[PDB]
Amino acid sequence: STGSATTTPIDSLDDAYITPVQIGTPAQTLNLDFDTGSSDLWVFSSETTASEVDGQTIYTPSKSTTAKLLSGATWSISYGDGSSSSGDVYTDTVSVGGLTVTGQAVESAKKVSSSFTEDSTIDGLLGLAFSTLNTVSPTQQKTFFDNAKASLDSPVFTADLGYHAPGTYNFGFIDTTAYTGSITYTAVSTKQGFWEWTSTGYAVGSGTFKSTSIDGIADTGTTLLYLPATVVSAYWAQVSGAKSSSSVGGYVFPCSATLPSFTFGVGSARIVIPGDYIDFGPISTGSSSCFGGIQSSAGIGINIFGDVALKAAFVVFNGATTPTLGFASK
Ligand SMILES: CN(C)c1cccc(C(=O)NN)c1
Repeated sequence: STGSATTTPIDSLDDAYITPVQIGTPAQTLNLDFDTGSSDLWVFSSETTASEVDGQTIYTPSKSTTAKLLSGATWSISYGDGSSSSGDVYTDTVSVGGLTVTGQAVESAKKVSSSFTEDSTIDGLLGLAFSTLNTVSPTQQKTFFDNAKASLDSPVFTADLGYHAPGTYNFGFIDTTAYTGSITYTAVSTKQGFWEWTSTGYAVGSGTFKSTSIDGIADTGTTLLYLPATVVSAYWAQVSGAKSSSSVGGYVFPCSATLPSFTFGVGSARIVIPGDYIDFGPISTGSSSCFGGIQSSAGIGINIFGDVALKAAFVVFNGATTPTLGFASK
């Protein structure tokens, strides 16, 4: 089997992407944030505290003839941005882009933190990291990908995120029309439960490539590119007036600037992030100070190849017995 679903930016800045997902019988379609940096499929639901729901579409398990309470199971998760959610668990039928999994754990939120409530466009998350990170207790549950894998034509999914435009998540096949040149594959460590890999270095604008190992994670659920302070300083030093602002919470730059590109290495290959991808707009409405899309990972403990980086590439998440990651230009 295979599946193919379009993923759409939630706003003009590409802060996140939503992908429609069918849950239950008859189908209830919710727009989920596909997150390669976590491993829980959770949804706003009929069980979510009413004051914490503001415009989201909810899953109502009592209206699904295939929903079954997973007795005794609870979940609770907190993300890198400080947000969180928790609740209980059903199994139900879940389909993405024509690919169907029966008996998928659908984690029903009883509580969500304010940032979830405040974002009406995201109805929940669909985790695509390794199932070892799944938070369901006392019996850990498998991701949608993990459940689907054996049925897939090839044990892979791909992320093709758009810049200010829709893109695609495919399951079970590599669309050879969706990228240019060849796909360069690189080793993955699953030790921390992430799609963790080592970039071979970077360049700023038309500058020379610096060969240096940068360990980080491919994380579709993180907006920005978070890299070591040395690398980030080298980037922003090429932008007149750019500075790190502790009050704002990162590098800012004059909105009048034209940003340089940023290149990262994948083996001997190179992925170029155009300068415009690194512009996250005014820090507050009407400001002439703009927020940068490349930020330091120093306060995080891990480097994160988030959407800013990933949307410059066609990315293969290879879930074969020894997982790997592939990157192509597009
Ligand atoms: C340390 N934490 C929780 C962490 C680290 C790195 C990534 C994430 C995540 O949720 N990504 N979508 C979370």
